[PDB]
Amino acid sequence: AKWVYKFEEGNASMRNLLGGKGCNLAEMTILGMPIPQGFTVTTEACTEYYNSGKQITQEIQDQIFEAITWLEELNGKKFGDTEDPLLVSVRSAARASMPGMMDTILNLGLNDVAVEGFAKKTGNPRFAYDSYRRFIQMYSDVVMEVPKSHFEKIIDAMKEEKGVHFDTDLTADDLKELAEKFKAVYKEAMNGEEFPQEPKDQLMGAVKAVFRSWDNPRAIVYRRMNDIPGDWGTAVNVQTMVFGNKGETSGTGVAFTRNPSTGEKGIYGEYLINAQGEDVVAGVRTPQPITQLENDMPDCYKQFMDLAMKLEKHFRDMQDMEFTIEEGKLYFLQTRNGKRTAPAALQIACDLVDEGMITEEEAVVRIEAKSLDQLLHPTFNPAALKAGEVIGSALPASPGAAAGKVYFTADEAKAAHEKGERVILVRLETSPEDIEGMHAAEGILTVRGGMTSHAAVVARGMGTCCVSGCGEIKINEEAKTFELGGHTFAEGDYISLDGSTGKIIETQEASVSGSFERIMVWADKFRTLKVRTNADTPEDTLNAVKLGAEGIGLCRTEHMFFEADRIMKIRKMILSDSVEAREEALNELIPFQKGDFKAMYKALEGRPMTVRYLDPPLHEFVPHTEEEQAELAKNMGLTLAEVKAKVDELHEFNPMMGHRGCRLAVTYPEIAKMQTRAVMEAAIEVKEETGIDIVPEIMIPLVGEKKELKFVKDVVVEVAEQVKKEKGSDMQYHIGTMIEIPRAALTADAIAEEAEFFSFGTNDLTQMTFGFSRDDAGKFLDSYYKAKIYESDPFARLDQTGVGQLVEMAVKKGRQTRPGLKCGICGEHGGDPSSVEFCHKVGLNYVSCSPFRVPIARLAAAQAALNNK
Amino acid sequence: AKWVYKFEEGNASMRNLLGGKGCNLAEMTILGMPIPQGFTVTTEACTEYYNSGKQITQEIQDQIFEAITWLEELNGKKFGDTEDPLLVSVRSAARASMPGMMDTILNLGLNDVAVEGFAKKTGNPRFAYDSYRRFIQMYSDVVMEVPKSHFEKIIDAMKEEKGVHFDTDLTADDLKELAEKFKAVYKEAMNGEEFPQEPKDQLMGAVKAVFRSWDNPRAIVYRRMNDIPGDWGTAVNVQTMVFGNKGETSGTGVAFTRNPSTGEKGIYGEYLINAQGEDVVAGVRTPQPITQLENDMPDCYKQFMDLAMKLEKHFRDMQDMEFTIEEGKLYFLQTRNGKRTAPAALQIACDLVDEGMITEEEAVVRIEAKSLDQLLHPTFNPAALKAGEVIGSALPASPGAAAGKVYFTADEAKAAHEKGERVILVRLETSPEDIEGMHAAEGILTVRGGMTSHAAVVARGMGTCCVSGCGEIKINEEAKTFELGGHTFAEGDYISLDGSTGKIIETQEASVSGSFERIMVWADKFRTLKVRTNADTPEDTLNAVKLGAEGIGLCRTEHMFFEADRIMKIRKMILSDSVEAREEALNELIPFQKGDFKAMYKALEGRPMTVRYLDPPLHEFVPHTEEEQAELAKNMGLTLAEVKAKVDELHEFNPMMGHRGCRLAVTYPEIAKMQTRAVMEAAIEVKEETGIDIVPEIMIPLVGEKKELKFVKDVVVEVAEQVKKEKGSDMQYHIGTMIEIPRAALTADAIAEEAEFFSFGTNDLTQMTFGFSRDDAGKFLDSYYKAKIYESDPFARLDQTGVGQLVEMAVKKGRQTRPGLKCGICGEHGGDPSSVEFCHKVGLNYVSCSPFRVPIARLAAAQAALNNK
Repeated sequence: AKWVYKFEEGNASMRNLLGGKGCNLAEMTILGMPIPQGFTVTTEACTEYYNSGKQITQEIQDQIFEAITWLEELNGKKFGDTEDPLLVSVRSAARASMPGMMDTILNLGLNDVAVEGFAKKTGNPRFAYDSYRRFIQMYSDVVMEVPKSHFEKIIDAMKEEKGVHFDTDLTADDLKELAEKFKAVYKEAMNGEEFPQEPKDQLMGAVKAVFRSWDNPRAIVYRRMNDIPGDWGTAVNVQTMVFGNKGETSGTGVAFTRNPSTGEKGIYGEYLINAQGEDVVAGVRTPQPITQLENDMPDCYKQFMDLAMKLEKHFRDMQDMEFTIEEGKLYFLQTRNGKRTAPAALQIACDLVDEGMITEEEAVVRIEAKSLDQLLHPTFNPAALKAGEVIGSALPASPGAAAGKVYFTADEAKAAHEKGERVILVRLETSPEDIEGMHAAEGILTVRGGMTSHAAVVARGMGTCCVSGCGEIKINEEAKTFELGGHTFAEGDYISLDGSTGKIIETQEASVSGSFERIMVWADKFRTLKVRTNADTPEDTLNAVKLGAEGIGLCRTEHMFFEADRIMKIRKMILSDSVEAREEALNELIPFQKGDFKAMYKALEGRPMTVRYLDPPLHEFVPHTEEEQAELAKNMGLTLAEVKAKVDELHEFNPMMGHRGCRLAVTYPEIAKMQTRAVMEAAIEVKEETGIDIVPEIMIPLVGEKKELKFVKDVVVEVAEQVKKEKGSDMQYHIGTMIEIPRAALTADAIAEEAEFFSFGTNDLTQMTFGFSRDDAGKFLDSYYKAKIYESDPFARLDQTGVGQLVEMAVKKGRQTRPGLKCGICGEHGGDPSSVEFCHKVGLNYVSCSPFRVPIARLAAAQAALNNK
Repeated sequence: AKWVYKFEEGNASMRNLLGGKGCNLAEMTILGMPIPQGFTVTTEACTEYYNSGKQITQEIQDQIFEAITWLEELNGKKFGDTEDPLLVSVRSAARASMPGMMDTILNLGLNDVAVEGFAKKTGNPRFAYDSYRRFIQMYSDVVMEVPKSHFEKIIDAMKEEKGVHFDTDLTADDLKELAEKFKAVYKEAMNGEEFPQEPKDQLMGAVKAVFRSWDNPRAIVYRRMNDIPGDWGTAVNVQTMVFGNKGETSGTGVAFTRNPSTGEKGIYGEYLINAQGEDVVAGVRTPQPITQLENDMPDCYKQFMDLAMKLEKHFRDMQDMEFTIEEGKLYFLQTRNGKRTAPAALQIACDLVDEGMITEEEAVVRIEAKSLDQLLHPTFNPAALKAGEVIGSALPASPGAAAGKVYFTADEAKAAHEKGERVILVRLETSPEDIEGMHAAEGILTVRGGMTSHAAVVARGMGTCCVSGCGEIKINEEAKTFELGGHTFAEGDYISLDGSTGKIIETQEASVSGSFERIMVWADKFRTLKVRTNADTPEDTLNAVKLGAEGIGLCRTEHMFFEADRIMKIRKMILSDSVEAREEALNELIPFQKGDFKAMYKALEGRPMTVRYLDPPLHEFVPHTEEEQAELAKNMGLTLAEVKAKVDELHEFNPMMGHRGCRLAVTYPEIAKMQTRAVMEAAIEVKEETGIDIVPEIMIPLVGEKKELKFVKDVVVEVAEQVKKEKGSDMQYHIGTMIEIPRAALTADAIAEEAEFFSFGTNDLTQMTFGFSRDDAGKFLDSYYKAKIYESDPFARLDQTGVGQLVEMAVKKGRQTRPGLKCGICGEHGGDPSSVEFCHKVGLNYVSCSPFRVPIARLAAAQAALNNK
């Protein structure tokens, strides 16, 4: 019961019932605003359609049709009536806003008969017929009987045979003929299924199509790419239709109370006169700045602005709105907090704080932290930009300096590799089916839409760069080439940006606004977790500290053994057969390594750094090419055979679970003795030459048993205690462990007896909990997402149900034995907002990620506290 | 406080304080028997010596010396007194009996001076001096200043220069000279440390040496090999010395109330007249059957038998005793429940039941279940034995038909591989330092001791075959050859058995006594767990059912794809690029595989069989030799290149965690469809042709997520439902999963939504919990045991603290969602007594192991219930 809600029968609170769009339509209805009345079929009904075999049940059909009767009775027309039909728009609404992804069908309820009854009742044949040519196209697209390709090929050639330039110029005749051509395209590109004439079948098929669409491969990739769970489901709103294609005094448009690209306060957006928004603003026929609407219809612009201001004040955030002007009567068909660009979100957050609309708290909890990745994206080198060959210019849809090769299909944009082969997507317009290539491209180059176009919208959503509405790009896919200015490209290199310019460019790195600093500042005042970085280089350390890192949660020591001028010593060691000989090979590294640590301790200035002992199996240091092995044998007095056999003997079946990490230090404690010396000697020295105290954090990797840790710990403590011969050295130091093995977590109360701190290496922990190597997992992981087996990538987003439990039991149990035990997470999960909230809630002390994710973790840790207190 | 207990101040109950030997000496003291009074230094004091830096503390020293004063005062002599010294025997006692491993020093408290005071007080110079030559040797051995090699080279050449054949023939002079030679060997094979003259230093050094010995590499390997934990510690008993080397009316010996080789009721054992047991019965000078003692000293044999009978009746189990006759006065210096051979343990268990001494329950809980492995050991082929070239004969120390190559060092016996390269250890006598080679050998061939010898004793302990006391084996290690009859062997092949005969032999398999059946019968009446086997072959099934298997807990389906006449279809499939093409390759296997299942269902006759879906990565089916790959390409129309590249593309870094198990069925559900058909069609048919009902158990391997299982389950159910077209088939079937991934266990309440049964694959579960591949782990695992990091092999013995928790949470959580969920363990752990008790206690329903471990699991499941109710 209650599968359907009238707008007035709702509120903004029931967003999961009514979806984003739904509770907003409801809210506004409540606000007493000019919105066409209507009803929402709940997200519940989506779950019902699905978890019930995929059939709109009796109670749903009836509950829908019921509301239809309400509407008729309401606005005195009969649903799909012959003389005066009641037309509706059907548009899907997820609990979460998904701009550029949802479905909208307008003018629903028109048949071969009602289009004439509507024409006579209205007295405007071109109108009724345009609204029919439009409804046939949308239903065939959204309910998916056939694609826009077919449809526009017809509306287009007609314009080009009939000497007409704008479909706005076709006549009541052309349009009605065209309806026939389109209804041909339908039946003729299918079974021979007559285009639903029955308004009621049209409605139900719309409803089904919308529920069905929720499991479309594209919805799934977007949902994963946006952390949206498929437990949600889409609501479907049905509203009484309002028309902007009624004539010269009608129109429609998309407006945003603040620039969604920049954050600049003031109306931003576009419109088209005598057009339906839901398809002709979001595309062709160059739309006009919503500011020009003051010129055309000052009566409406004034009523619109005030209503837009009232919506912003009401939802206390920038509103992305869709309105329609029905012959000088303005209607709002939709609001939603605009989806912004990161610089935008920051800018809007500061302004509302200064403007007194929102508090710092709301400002923090409001930025999608994951989007901060944009702010640290390479900008263009200005001098490379000065000498830049500007082949063109267009609309600055979403900010960014993007440069890369050009490809004409999302598929080939994606197959040239994601955001790694600098791919540039050159399209006319993008569509939901392009979601992956767009998202893989560095920037999008479109040939037609504007700021509210699909490409503008989606790109800004993903922080990708986009120049929309570049009318002069003559594209040829069969040849896969394009014309711009005095040039023709063929999947070659291109460059472009938000300064609108497009050129035939060295990118660098960029400034961080004061809204970034102001936000990060507020972040810091609310977050309780500390944010450390994962940096094994001082350049990275400074970069990380600059962005807010409070220390190093992981300095890997492998580079100190791999580096050319050092690898030979560990190779010497590996092929040595005598502890005294390995010790010797090892000792030679002390000066190199101690050297690396001082430079790190100097970069750090007092900030703690968690140093990690040798992690990888020895095999990684041995050469595996016989050229290189023949070089080594020579610099050792060995025969290629004995080196080749030494290497072979180190080889393992499962390198992720072999002789490595602490295991090597148990068989070769000399590695650990040598590392503790390099570390301890380094620290004491920088402590000497600077007076700044250092409390080294030594982390033994891959521990599964308390006795296994204690063993290596002993060797660490003894050497550390011995090194304190630069004075019996007052220096404190903490010996901790990487919990990256389930046993470590299971027996964390025993491991804590010997470990002063726990650093969760969730990447590897995930790998053992799940049973798969990140490396080999890609060969089946896509199928898993495709099958909805996994909604999130376990390697990017912490699996809280499984791996999350091990982390949470390690903390609780470790703290039974060591109440004051520090715990920090390490890895990709450290820079993931949801992994960070879990960690905040589970009690970790700090988080640690790459230097570029520190701002994300800083923001996420503040949202975690604010969301949790 | 209370680091020392008098014998009377103890009881059999405080066995962990007083050790096996201690509480037994106490018990007997209590029984009012003829044992030299004395005191025990607790196992606690061992823990104290250790966990306190390895120093016998003040409170220990004093508590010991105190009891020494007690003894003096007690048996009116003064400890290490000059004229009448008080001599003591120092012998270590673990909580657990470890025959052949502990330390004993006799005649302790004699110095260069007291040996004469003892000689005058005693009036027997040869006695005092023999007891000194003996004390110098034992202290140097046990307290380890130098080895028996040195010592006997002296006592021996003396006998062979002085025309004396038995050291029993040396005189008061020879012996005293010899003491000098030995005390030379000491100081002269060390620093120049004078042999402790101070009785009190002798005692303390004995005590320390015994505590210290507890961590000796050999104690550790034996402790692991016998599941003894190093948390235990050894107690050290100090008793007033009684002498069997006093003369012609004195002697000593080791007797067992029942044959420990066979179980036959009646005294078994040996003695030597005018000798100290603690070193001259357990070795050279051919000892006499303890039955001949009726001839020599009928007065003593009669008192001895009655006392032996009373000890057996008292401890209600066969007693292994050491007694000494001090000039016609008999003393008991020790009892302990004899360690028996498996056939023995069985035989003694039945007899005590029939004899009315013990109940069935006690009989079951008494057999060391792990020892049942002996009963199913290949016996000799009798006809190969008839035509056997008997190069010799000796004592049937422990039963068995052993055959193998001969090696003269434990090290080389072990390096020729354990019980896998049929190694035969040919020694004069074995020693604690030979523990690993003995244990690796198929049988032991000794040149001197008897039934109570080290080799006899240790071997029977481990169920290894042993022929002791083969006086004619002339051994030459420098040449590594040996003479027997008319032959000389050089690490060649040899064969031997408990029929005593030794020959220059095809072994087969053997009968199982009725005491085995009677025990197994009692087992069944008490055990609640069911015992299934792991068999993928019907030969194995029959063998397993024969031994008591109640079904199959794991039928692996890999052989059905590997077998020559079938591998090409899966290879075809693997190199096919089309679901329809793989399906085809797959379908060809249906007749072969369905064929394998019927034969299994027919062997099983109604017993359930858990069938496991394809487990290994596809790479295992592709050939990796280019000869074989060139063969395949040819039988496919492929170029070696395309096959070679297809194989390369399947290759993984970590094969244990790649694309395998359920993962393959998610990308290739056709594998699972084809397997369900082969299985379901097989079952229905045998159900047809037999009328015996079958309820297939389908097990999906490697599950980590409930949706992942459900996915594959769906495909399984649909095909199973479709196959029921041999009639809509009434056939029931259970879809379950192998919990072998931590996530599976962590999320077991969700996995149970779709799984009807959980089969724990603890081998792989251990591998993921611990972080190591069983394969690559051997390169560091020994070091771990050597370092006491791990006391047990995690792969043979279930780690209850870590892996055990995951099993136990999977059961508790699985049963929250599926109260009636069946749970069984699978693997090596299924046939491990301690893994089986845990499983009984954790609530598993059945256990499953190799067909040869079924009797062990049957017995272990009964001991688990009996130990648990």
